[PDB]
Amino acid sequence: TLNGGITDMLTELANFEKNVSQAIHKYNAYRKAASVIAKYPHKIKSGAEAKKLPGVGTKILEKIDEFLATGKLRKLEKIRQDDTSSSINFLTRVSGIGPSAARKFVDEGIKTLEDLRKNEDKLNHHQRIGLKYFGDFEKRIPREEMLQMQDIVLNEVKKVDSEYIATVCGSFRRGAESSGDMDVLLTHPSFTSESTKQPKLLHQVVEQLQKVHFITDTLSKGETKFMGVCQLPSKNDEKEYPHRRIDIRLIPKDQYYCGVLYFTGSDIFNKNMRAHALEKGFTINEYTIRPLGVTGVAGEPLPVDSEKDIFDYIQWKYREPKDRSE
DNA sequence: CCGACGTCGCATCAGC
DNA sequence: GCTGATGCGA
DNA sequence: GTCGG
Ligand SMILES: Nc1ccn([C@H]2C[C@H](O)[C@@H](COP(=O)(O)OP(=O)(O)OP(=O)(O)O)O2)c(=O)n1
Ligand SMILES: Nc1ccn([C@H]2C[C@H](O)[C@@H](COP(=O)(O)O)O2)c(=O)n1
Ligand SMILES: [Cl-]
Ligand SMILES: [Cl-]
Ligand SMILES: [Mg+2]
Ligand SMILES: [Mg+2]
Ligand code: NA
Ligand code: NA
Ligand code: NA
Repeated sequence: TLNGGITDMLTELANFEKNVSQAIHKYNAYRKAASVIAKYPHKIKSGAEAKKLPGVGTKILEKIDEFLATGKLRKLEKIRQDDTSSSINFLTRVSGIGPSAARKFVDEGIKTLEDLRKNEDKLNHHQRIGLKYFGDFEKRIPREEMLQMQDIVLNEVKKVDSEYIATVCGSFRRGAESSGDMDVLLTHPSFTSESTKQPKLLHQVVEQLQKVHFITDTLSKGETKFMGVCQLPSKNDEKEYPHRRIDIRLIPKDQYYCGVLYFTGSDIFNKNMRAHALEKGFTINEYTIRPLGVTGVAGEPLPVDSEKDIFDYIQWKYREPKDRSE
């Protein structure tokens, strides 16, 4: 990519601020700047050129000038040398280990993959599965495998109840040639914003996917959100496929458009779009778009009959999913 | 300057 | 048990 | 760390 050196540097700084500094707004700020630079269609020649972009300020402009001149950032070169920062950054790569647990583990002398495997009984369930599949979860999924997985989930969901609709969202719906995981939005006419006429709607689907050995593990599970692990079947004498992360979100059927907007993302796109809604006097979540009175209090949900209706309310031209990869 | 920064589901814990 | 943070995640 | 009133 045109400015990959810069965007990698800013991403590394973002991860430092999240995992080590525990400064979520600096993390979001660095990621917003990396994102706007990533889509900028010129090779950046100076910090001042970058500072014209929204989300790039004085400090990041100075880092860009240092990086352009020397190929590196002294602030990062030092962070890379700090053992405590290095340990925390590694531990947070395990699903279920966040910044707080990573610093506590380091305090307790658990700092390496070997240390984690020796101390399984100090991990909660989520973290224990994250460790089991540590290597697998850092591999990406070719779109060809995403298509095979789509076929399994959609056909198995149909076998439970033909009135279910499952929609693969996330980076897949944005047309990516590879995905970090699989994200599945689920609806059923029994579950609306007005009533739940049938229990176990998510459970029935998860159970079926476990029974055909597609879902292999569970990280967390409630009435509307499943977070877990899945795996494609391999043929005779084939090496097994990597285990993959899968998220399933059951959304009230009448709120599908807000749900699919949320679950298509990207995460940075949603933050930018929701922030723009706020400036326009609206609030968006995965269920509704609601006005804000002078109150600052959300009003009643507005009618939504398409994804584009949501963009229209906030005076944005419609963006196809493939153009939301921020 | 300085308050705001997207929004919410599930797991875990503390305090009653 | 319930409720309200807090952590971690989408 | 950046933005906007
Ligand atoms: N902090 C976050 C994280 C995620 N999401 C949303 C939008 C995402 O696109 C979606 C799925 O989360 P993923 O982490 O799976 O992100 P992607 O599917 O977009 O990318 P990847 O290829 O890494 O899975 O849920 C969000 O709104 N806010
Ligand atoms: N998971 C899904 C996907 C689509 N739908 C509905 C919402 C729309 O009325 C209709 C249009 O589908 P599509 O967006 O795939 O064109 O399908 C649903 O209820 N649940
Ligand atoms: Cl909707
Ligand atoms: Cl709502
Ligand atoms: Mg995904
Ligand atoms: Mg603002
Ligand atoms: Na700027
Ligand atoms: Na983690
Ligand atoms: Na996901």
